[PDB]
Amino acid sequence: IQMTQSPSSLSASVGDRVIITCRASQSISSSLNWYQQKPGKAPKLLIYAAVNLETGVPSRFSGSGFGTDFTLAISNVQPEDFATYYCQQSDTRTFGRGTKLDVKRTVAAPSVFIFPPSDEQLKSGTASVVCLLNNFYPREAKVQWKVDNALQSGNSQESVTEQDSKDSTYSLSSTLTLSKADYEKHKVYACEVTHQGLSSPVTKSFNRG
Amino acid sequence: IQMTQSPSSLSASVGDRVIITCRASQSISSSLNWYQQKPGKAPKLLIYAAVNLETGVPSRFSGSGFGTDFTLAISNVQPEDFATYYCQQSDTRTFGRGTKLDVKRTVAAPSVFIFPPSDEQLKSGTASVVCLLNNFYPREAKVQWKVDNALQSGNSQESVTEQDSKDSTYSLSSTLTLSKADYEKHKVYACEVTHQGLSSPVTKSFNRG
Amino acid sequence: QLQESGGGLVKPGGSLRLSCTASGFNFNKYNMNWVRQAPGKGLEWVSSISALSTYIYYADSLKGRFTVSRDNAKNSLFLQMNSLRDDDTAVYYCAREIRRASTWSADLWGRGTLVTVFNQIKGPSVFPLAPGTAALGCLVKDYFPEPVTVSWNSGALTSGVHTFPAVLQSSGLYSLSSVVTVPSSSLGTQTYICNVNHKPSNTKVDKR
Amino acid sequence: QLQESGGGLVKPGGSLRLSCTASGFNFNKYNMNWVRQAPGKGLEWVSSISALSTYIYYADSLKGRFTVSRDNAKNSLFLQMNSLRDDDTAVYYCAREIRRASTWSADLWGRGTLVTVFNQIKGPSVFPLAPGTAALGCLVKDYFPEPVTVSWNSGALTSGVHTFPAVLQSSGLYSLSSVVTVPSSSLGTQTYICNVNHKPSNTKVDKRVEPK
Repeated sequence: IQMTQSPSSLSASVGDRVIITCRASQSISSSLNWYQQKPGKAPKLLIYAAVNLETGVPSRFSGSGFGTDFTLAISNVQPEDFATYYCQQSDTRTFGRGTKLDVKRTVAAPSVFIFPPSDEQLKSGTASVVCLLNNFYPREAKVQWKVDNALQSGNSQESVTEQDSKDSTYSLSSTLTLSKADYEKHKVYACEVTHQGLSSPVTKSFNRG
Repeated sequence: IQMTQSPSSLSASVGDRVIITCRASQSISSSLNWYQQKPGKAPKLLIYAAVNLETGVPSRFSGSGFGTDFTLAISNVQPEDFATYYCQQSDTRTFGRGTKLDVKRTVAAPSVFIFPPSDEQLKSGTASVVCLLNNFYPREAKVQWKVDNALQSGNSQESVTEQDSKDSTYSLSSTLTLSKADYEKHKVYACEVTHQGLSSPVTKSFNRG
Repeated sequence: QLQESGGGLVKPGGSLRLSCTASGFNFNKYNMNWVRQAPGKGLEWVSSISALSTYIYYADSLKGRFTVSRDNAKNSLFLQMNSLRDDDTAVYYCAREIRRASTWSADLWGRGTLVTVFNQIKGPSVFPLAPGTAALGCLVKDYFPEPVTVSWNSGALTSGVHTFPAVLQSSGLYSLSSVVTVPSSSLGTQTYICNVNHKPSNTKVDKR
Repeated sequence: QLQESGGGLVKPGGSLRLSCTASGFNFNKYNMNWVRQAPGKGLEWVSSISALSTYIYYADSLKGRFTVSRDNAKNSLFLQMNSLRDDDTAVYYCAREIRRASTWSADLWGRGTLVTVFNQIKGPSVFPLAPGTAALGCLVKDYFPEPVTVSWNSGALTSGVHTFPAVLQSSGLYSLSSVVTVPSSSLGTQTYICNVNHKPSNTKVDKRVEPK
């Protein structure tokens, strides 16, 4: 009983019709559930037994399917409806990989910034470097940290904002954590960004330490 | 079974004979244990069944008693001996209040210092004031914090060092931790010490809060 | 030859399982007990359990809240504490018991595991993040628990502000960043302030 | 309402017991389940338990390490996890299951509590203690886990040095103090530096103390 979901990523605009499909390796009859999870929130049940809708679910959400193939449809996608969706095998309680639904938009290159460690923080004994991507679409981005010629990962923690309502863009904050002794040993610091809108890697740096 | 230990605190000098006593509310025959705990170390069994010495224990340690009254005697107190001691009722495994043995010496007055918060710490957003008592006997001492001739209660931490082998004196560090906003609001900051060697309470203060 | 585990920070009303593993001797043939010493206080016996788990005894004060268990196959001892409280803050020792002279004495002991019951609260440390179109920000760095409120210019700055979601560091402390898009011309003439409020620590900060 | 508790930091190889408390519904009549989601990953079903504990189901991967129990008198259910691993870092939700159309669905969910499996390491923040005998010092603060070793002048200065025992702060981080008694005259002509080593973070900080 392996559960597959399609599409893995979907981009839609308000007023469009969105369709997610979940295929089961073998027939599960109508024992298929659909859930909605918004970023950083607990899941919500939409449909149960393939076609039956839960209370509090907008009627624009519709369920269909029998046997192996099932479908979830949002008739008039709204800003509220953009979230991550899953299919679960009701009897076996097996969840699907999930589908992320975000607003459709033209590719926008990120605006890169690199902020050096603050003199206030350096006195404490710890130094943290921040690389900022401000307004880009799609969300997918590759951030690399190189100190002097090369640095590897394991020191970096990343954070991405949720898509903006007005501009439909994402912003990313990558923070590199270093010790005072280790930071002052090296002079150059840099971060490299890669993204569909970026034809060539954008790398911004500062020289002190 | 209720048991009492006396003396609660005892001071001796190397080469002395030290006597500690444990009393039982009812007769417990020979069901009494003696332990010693050095600072920041696990308890160690010295005497079991009132009179029996545990393996690896110096012979100077001696146990005696039957019924209600028992005694632990150290014939030749040595630097290793100086520690805290407990008596446990063997049948009920109930411990006594405990007895503290420290090196005896002349009363010495503490040297008080007060250290203002470093601007480096204030940049972070925290303010720490430190008051340092040093090289004083007996260990008992009271430290009070005053800001605007106003006493502080729950924002103080104290830490005492172990008795020094060479001079048998103590030292204590009291720290007043405040928010960056709190430190700026007030001007004066002081710590008041009172101790047997101090005929009058000693107060050290600074301004420019 | 007894090593202890399971110590840490517990919320008031929480639960924790302490463990003591034995080496160098037959754990299966020997009885065991648990003793605790609160900071700057005397040792207090907690529980005793037989080598076969046949006989088990607890302290009256720790009634209904503590449970002791052991698996001799794994040569391990266990203390399960529930409904934990501040009075339970102490270093817990595991010790081997030996029956000599029709009495029970503790001859082996463990180094100890520290259990402290309190709500963790750390105030945030705010650090500046300054560089035609420019970006500046604030870093809240270490704090606990999560909720932190960031505003710029006492609420004057609006849409340029993007406050990133908190990330948990290796320190066990949450850290977030707040950025804002501003005119490059304003860098010389205007000052931008970030108001970070962390109510658990009752802290209100303005930076830059 | 489903209220959860027990989440927090767990040392690798440790154990943790989660709790979920019920309100507003007949806890004894309804089935309950546990679900987890790793950071930046999809939802994963963990375990299910019947209303009377007659039927208990686990995920095959974590069957021997995870245990599910419930106390309907307390309107609470519990998950005991042992030999915890990095893969177990996730937010654990408790949800009620309801049988409709001869199938089970989860209609009521809990907010969730985060379980993160890792060894806590922060590192020290060193601050100077600025002052014919004068007192100097350095303040190691907000450092985890113990130990921390303080030296003065790379081991040259051993006289008058009193490194105090660490105190656990409300932050859950240890703080120690190191002081040194020196001649007041030397403050103008000599440099005093405090060398702090924290091997858990492998952090070495040197801070010079100068009069205020």
